[PDB]
Amino acid sequence: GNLYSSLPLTKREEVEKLLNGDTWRHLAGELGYQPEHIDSFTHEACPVRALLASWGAQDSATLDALLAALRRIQRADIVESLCSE
Repeated sequence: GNLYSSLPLTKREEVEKLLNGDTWRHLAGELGYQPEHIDSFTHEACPVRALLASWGAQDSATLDALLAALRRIQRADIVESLCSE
């Protein structure tokens, strides 16, 4: 689809509300980042902030990619918000 970082605005900060301080980890691994990066992402300024900047620099880091990895961990609650809210 379109990228995740394609949203340049505070709707991504509204994803810090959604991709909450737990399930983002689970997703991070399922998004092909090694566990060392998942750990460095909770050390970096905030996970979801440096996550949507860094994952959102990778090839097919589309909204529909992140949504798929979420729906794979059945965290479809975040996905349906991601769909709009």
